[PDB]
Amino acid sequence: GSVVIVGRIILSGSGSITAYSQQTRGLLGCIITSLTGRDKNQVEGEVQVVSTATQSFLATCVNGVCWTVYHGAGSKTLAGPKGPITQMYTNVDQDLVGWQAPPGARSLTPCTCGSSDLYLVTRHADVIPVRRRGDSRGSLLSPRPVSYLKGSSGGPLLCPSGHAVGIFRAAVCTRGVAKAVDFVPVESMETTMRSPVFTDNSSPPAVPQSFQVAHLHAPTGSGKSTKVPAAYAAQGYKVLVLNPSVAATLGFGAYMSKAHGIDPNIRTGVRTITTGAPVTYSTYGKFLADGGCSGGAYDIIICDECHSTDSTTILGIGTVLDQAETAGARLVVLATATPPGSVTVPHPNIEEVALSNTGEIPFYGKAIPIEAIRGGRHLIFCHSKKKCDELAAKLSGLGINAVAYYRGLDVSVIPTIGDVVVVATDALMTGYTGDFDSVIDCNTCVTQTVDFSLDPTFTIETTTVPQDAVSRSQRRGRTGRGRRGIYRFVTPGERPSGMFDSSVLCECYDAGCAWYELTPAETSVRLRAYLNTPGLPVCQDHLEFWESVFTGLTHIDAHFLSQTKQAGDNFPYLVAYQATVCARAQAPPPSWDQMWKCLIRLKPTLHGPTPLLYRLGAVQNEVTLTHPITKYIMACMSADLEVVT
Amino acid sequence: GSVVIVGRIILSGSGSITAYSQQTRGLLGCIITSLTGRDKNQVEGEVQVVSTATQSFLATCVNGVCWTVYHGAGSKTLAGPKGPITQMYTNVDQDLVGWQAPPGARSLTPCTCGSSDLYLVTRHADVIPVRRRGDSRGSLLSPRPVSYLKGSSGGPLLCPSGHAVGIFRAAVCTRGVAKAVDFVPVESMETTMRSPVFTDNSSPPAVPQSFQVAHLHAPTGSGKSTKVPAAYAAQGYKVLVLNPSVAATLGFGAYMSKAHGIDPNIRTGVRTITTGAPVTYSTYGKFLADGGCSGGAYDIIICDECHSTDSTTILGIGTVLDQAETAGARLVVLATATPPGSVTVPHPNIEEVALSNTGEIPFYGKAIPIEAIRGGRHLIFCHSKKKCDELAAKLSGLGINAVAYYRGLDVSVIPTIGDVVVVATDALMTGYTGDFDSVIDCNTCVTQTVDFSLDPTFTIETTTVPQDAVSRSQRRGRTGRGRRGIYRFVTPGERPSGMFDSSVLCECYDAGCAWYELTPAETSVRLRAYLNTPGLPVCQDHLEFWESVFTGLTHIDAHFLSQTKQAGDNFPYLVAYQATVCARAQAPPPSWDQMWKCLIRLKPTLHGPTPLLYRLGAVQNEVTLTHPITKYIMACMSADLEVVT
RNA sequence: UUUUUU
Ligand SMILES: Nc1ncnc2c1ncn2[C@@H]1O[C@H](COP(=O)(O)OP(=O)(O)O)[C@@H](O)[C@H]1O
Ligand code: BEF
Ligand SMILES: [Mg+2]
Ligand SMILES: [Zn+2]
Ligand SMILES: [Zn+2]
Repeated sequence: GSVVIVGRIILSGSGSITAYSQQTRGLLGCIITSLTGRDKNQVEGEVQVVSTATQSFLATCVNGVCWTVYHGAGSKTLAGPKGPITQMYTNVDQDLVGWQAPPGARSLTPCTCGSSDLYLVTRHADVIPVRRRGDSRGSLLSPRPVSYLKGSSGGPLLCPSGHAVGIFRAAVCTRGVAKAVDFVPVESMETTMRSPVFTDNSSPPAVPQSFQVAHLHAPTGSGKSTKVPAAYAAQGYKVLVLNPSVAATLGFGAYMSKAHGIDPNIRTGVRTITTGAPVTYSTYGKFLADGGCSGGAYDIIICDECHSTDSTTILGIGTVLDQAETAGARLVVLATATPPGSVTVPHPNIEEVALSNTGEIPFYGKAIPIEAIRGGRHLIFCHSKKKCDELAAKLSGLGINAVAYYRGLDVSVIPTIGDVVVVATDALMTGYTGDFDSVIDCNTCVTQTVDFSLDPTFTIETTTVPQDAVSRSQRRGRTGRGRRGIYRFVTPGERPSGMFDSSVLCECYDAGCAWYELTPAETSVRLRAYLNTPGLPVCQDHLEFWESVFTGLTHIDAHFLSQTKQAGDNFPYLVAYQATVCARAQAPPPSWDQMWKCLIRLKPTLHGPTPLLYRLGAVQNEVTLTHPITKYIMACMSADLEVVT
Repeated sequence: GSVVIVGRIILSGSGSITAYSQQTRGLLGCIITSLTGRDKNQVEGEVQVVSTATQSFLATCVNGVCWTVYHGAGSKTLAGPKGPITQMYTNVDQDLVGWQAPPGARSLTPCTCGSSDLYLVTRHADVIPVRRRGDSRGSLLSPRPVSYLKGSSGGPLLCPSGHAVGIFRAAVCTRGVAKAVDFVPVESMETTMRSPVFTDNSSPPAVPQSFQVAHLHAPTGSGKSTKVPAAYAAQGYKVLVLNPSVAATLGFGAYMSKAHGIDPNIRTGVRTITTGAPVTYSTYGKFLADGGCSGGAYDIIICDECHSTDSTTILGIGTVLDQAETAGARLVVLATATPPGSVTVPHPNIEEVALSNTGEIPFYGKAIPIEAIRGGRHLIFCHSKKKCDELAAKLSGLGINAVAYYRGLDVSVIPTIGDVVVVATDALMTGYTGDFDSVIDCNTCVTQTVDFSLDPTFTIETTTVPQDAVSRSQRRGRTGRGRRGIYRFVTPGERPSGMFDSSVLCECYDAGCAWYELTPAETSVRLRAYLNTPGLPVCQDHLEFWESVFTGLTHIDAHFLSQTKQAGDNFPYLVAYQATVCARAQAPPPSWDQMWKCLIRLKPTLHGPTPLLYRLGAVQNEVTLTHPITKYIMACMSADLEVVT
């Protein structure tokens, strides 16, 4: 899926700025060149209209480099003369990427005039007056529905003389009405050309004189969470180590005792073991449960797997980065083998073979030859538990030894030895360590996005989407470790890594409130520290908004919170709170799906419309918007919300 | 391009009904096949997954024919072995189309057990139990969000013994949750197959002995509006000719005397020329103002340009159909060059030439050579009346004699003789003969759609979209009327013809209340006559719903309504009604856009949040949802809304 | 941000 110039925006060269569009492709060579990656059309102008199979937006030439946004182009190559063109610059932290300017492409000159009267060119060749307010912010003179600004990410903010000031990346909205714009300044583009092409950090950082936050990018199985602590501790240092997976944390004492002769502390909600050693191993959950950091117990805190975008790890890291320095630590280390922007490379131990339609076993529109999985140990990733269950059952029906694994199931279901086909969701990763002769990958994930739907408030929706770079790589990575593997896939398609959704923030607050006695205010301090930190995965900054929502969720029914927590489903807080409001109102929940099971005893007692606070799934019952919490959350919706265009 | 088979759903041969999906084609194969209309892939199965360049849906083979929905496929060919296969059946009325099944495909057997326990097969191969409730309806046992049934159109509904009972076409919803499904019953396929493949309504209908509604289909500029009523008159009959356009209805006045030695009565708002001649011309608008049909006045009512789907035409045609027989008519003729299901075929008087990127005048991403309009008579369509102003001013600054026309301006602005470039909206799309050497066409237009967004009620949105087949053929047909002509265009395609949005039904009620003194109940009678008549454009049946809404909008401010009517913008009733509710609450309108100009003089005394009733544009002001009318409409949203998925 | 009753 290469990026393809499909047209251009003609700018005036003198006088008042005017623009008009010329379209050079009509889906013709578009979706086609989208693949070939060879663009036989000549590049004129300085503002390009670009498009992928799915998305269209803009790109701006400055200092002989074609620039656009990461959120829009990912790491995708640019189509041109000598086929696909690799990106020369890729800066997730700033939401900015750039290819080298193709034949005949002229650039704009960076604004030196320091003006505050700016103009935004959109993909409709509109020239929109913007009043600069910040270094990266400008107010609109005529507020517009956000929809008008869409497909315009990547377009230039010009000064009156027509010099590039920045590129458009996001709109600040009030109830979906764009009133300001966020942009990437040209100084960021300059800083990006001037950064060392390669920055090595494959090496355990020296313990700084004063407190440092440091990065550690090294491939899996390099001693990142084993050797590296065994060196630090060797130098008489106190090591805390935080990992996302209980299974992984536990399995450390036994290996550290082996290949490193230490008996470290292991902390989990399942098993605490205090051996009184310098090195400790704890999950993010457990670290959060223990209140975070405490009086100078550690000099080094490694955040293993710092790239995972689950609410638990995000919140854990944020607590570190905010506290470590005050807890008397000298070094914090953000460790990962797959930083943001990371891309899928071939791997030596792993042969990759696309599935076809020939096979005895239907699998996501393709098929799996039985000989490929009869005999051996194999791992098949499905996007849902129901799918795991269905395929495991079908395989058993064929006399193939097969088990389903997903959250709610105990690891024991997985045989550690002998022929097996394990059919699993991504939950495999947090609760099991072993590897397999091959991996078969459906290439899809289930994710959650927030929609600020105003009906009445917001909506959290679950959708099946193509996988991202982190997903392919960790799934493929369950084979070919210390031996030969095979990786079979349904699609070669991949997706940009490094970003997560606002709903994950929402999840962090929910968890702070449900599981850690964290105030929204406290959770903010910790997320703030995470967001303030370069190198990490990125999310729109909606802290104030989410903080404001959870703040007004007062006096929850403790019994309800207990039931939602135990049941273990998403948003136990928000689910329990909506349950509380309902019961107190003597009204029914949004529906009688299992999400609302904590209310089943009261079923005969509850009648009339639901006092709906927000949408966490299907709403079957009638609704009333008159509850004060509803109105409270409605008032929260009026805050500035930056959304990407 | 064509519709492409990109996969199939495989059904179980015995036992419980189960399904899985095979995907036979990626996206690249899809588009390439879509344009050559050449598909070599073996076709297997009774259920195909098909795709255009936009949507994807299903098609089911029955009795040797591969069937799907008109709302998905339009009248598109199906990519095949030798090349595109043209549809064999196109039944817009039943939302049903069919191609002769390619070799290899097999048919489902129709259900004759009359079982009322059914199973819907979705595009993701889920098998959803459904209880037959009517001939073409079934309730879902487990209601689901609409988005879940998306892309499942054309999929079969099967009885327990695996037969075909129908094909899915729409979801029947309550506040976004599908509780029932509408399908096209297998007996409509039989009925369709037992009427002929070719038909011709190209000759003027015989006056029948007893009352009849007939159709007249014949190419643009062939004599439908002139010769035909002249011939019927020449035979002793009294003819009423109803036309949507004021400019055409005025044209007929002077043209008919020299051309057919008839000087016809004329009725419009501006001119009510009476002659006593046996042919009366009238706009649908003046006809509605006059109160519709007057006893004994006419033998033949010609509803001219009945492809027109503006609200005045729908309501005027609906009025003829409900009234004509009782008023002593012998014959109602529905006349058009572009009936539902038709596509643009070559016109013997018209050469068609694609515009290119090369030329002096940028025109919608392409360009116009000034040499193509410098001499002669030319009509250029732009989507907006603003773009009309801009272009016509651009042209007038190049030595061209250009005039911009749209409604609001008088018909006199257009010179009848000598070189000219008229730059028009679709005020000049239909009916008009302005002796034009060439037509130049942006290929886009402006439409409104209703979204049932429950924030808090409904939303009417304006968007500019690619033109449909009626538009392309009608605009093009403004040239080459009695001679050779040139058609220049920006884009080659067209969307299917003969469908209109539910917002149009909303406009009819609005017009009924605003202009024609109709209660919402009276309006329903007329709209129902229209919806019950075969061969006319089709729409979702939201008649009960809209009527319920307008029935609750009482005690409007007659002053505001008088101003919104006079200003001539859309939804004068809805706008004035919202203005009424705001004024009485001393609250501001949703915004201060020109839509709300009737309230401008009151600005200094209006404060607080808008009691929002519905969304008719951007809402900038804070809103409150407590107003009784808002709740009345919210309760209206709870009725069954059939929506196509 | 396209028609018609003003
Ligand atoms: N006002 C007019 N001025 C000049 N020629 C006209 C006028 N009206 C009709 N004609 C001629 O009469 C023919 C029939 O026109 P019309 O009845 O409007 O065709 P249709 O109704 O099939 O589109 C046209 O081909 C055109 O040449
Ligand atoms: F078909 Be004609 F242009 F009315
Ligand atoms: Mg006509
Ligand atoms: Zn400048
Ligand atoms: Zn049957």
